[PDB]
Amino acid sequence: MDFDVKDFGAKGDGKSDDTEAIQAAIDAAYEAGGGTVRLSAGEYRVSGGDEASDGALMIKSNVYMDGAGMGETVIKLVDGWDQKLTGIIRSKNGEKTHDYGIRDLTLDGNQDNTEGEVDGFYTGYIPREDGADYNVTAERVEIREVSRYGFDPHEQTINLTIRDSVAHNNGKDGFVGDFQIDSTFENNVSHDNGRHGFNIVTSSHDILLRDNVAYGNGANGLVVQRGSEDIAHPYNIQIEGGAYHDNGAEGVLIKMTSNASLQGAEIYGNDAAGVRVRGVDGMQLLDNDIHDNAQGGGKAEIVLEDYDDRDGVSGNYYETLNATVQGNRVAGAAQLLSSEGRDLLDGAAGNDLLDGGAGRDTLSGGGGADTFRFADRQDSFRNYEGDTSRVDDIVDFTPGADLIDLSGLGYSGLGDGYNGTLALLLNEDGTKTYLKDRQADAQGNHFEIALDGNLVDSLSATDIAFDATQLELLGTTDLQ
Ligand SMILES: O=C(O)[C@H]1O[C@@H](O[C@H]2[C@H](O)[C@H](O)[C@H](O[C@H]3[C@H](O)[C@H](O)[C@H](O[C@H]4[C@H](O)[C@H](O)[C@H](O[C@H]5[C@H](O)[C@H](O)[C@H](O)O[C@@H]5C(=O)O)O[C@@H]4C(=O)O)O[C@@H]3C(=O)O)O[C@@H]2C(=O)O)[C@@H](O)[C@@H](O)[C@@H]1O
Ligand SMILES: [Ca+2]
Ligand SMILES: [Ca+2]
Ligand SMILES: [Ca+2]
Ligand SMILES: [Ca+2]
Ligand SMILES: [Ca+2]
Ligand SMILES: [Ca+2]
Repeated sequence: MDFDVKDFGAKGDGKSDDTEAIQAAIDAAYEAGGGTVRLSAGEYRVSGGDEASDGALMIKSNVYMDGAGMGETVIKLVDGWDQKLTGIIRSKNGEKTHDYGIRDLTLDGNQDNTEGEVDGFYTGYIPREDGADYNVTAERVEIREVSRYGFDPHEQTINLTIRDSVAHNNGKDGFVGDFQIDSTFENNVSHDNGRHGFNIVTSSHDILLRDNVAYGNGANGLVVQRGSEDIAHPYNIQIEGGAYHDNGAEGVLIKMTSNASLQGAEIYGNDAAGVRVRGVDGMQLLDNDIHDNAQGGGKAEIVLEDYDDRDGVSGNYYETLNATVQGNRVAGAAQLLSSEGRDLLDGAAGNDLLDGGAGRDTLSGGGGADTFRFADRQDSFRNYEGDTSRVDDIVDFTPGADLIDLSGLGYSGLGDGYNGTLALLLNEDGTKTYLKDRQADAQGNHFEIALDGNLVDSLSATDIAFDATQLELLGTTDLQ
């Protein structure tokens, strides 16, 4: 049943400290085995406790707080508070709080008239220990003017849902998902925050980020990252729809993550690249609308690169691996670099740079003048048995516009395929054109590239850069 706050002494007048009265309703709801704590319209002032871990209000299992709506019910920290406050509404440290939530209310951190790191909504059990909160809901909720973190569900929370909510004008990050498991952020807006719109961090996995919007933030619109410590990377991160635009850094940044997906998003107006991918094992970048990024300088709308943490906390080198980039509309250059394993990399209207590294890769440039780089003779080859797998294929090579970059391979030019030349051949059925080194190396391998289509007559020497000098003259991108 319902427990109205005013029936416990809450005023909601903007002056009286209602922390005890509102906490009384929570305790009554928790003691009743569960219930809804209801707040009619008004601004309810609230103060913290002795320590930061006390937060301000402590929500408990099976207790739900329902206000009169965003802007109508406002829970605001008192003027003059000067202590770190981890969660204006929070669950208890060391307790597995479950089946609780908050709806239709505004949390105001009052950073203008307070000092100290303030977080709005804090969940979780115990940092670096096993155990979790679970079944946590936030619906139609505004968190604003907190000095550090607006929505800050923390380690660990399972089945957190935040939908139709807003975080804005917060000191650091509007949304932080810190070791969230099996959780959903849907149809949220995070804007004009000090650093990040959304920040998924600290081993979070199986996260859906659907139709979220982030703009005007001082840093990334959305960042998915390991964080500063040598712990398990996040994985299984599905970013669907929404829009990440006009942010002070990349629109979407993903680093040291496994099996990430970014699909159907509108990404524009950011100061850095629209999408940046740094050492990600399994990356899908499909059907996005990416334009007018790198407003603060920069040469690329999309950046795929490694993450070298050898001098960092983990001491490891993290390659970007198992990448699929298809169907994107990109009004600018895409830098699509991957490594060992099969990669499918499609460029777009821009002058793109493509390199699948080791393994059998399928590359396509799309519109514009694109450079297909082959950095190592073992990145595309046919073996002693003639096994045509491990040979790359370029779908749409356009003679006179695109470029094959062999500048590091040490071949002199086109020829009969021996003595450092490459032979230009056509397969029997007329469907594929091969660049082949007929000279086997010590392991029986032949460097070889397949070009879909018949290009033995249209492809000329100026379409291939065989050394650094030729790459300087013929390079179609400024990304090298
Ligand atoms: O990696 C990056 O790139 C980012 O790193 C960011 O630094 C993060 C850290 O990595 C963590 O995420 C950190 O999480 C904090 C969290 O913000 C809270 O401060 C929390 O505080 C709890 C204490 O750790 C402690 O467990 C405490 O237990 C109490 C208990 O409640 C009770 O009172 C009992 O009687 O006594 C114990 C006690 O030991 O005192 O409860 C606290 C609580 O609030 O629940 O601790 C975690 C933590 O990991 O320590 O937050 C920082 C951060 O600043 O965000 C950051 O640098 C960012 O810029 C980077 O991007
Ligand atoms: Ca808890
Ligand atoms: Ca202040
Ligand atoms: Ca590859
Ligand atoms: Ca292109
Ligand atoms: Ca092209
Ligand atoms: Ca390859």
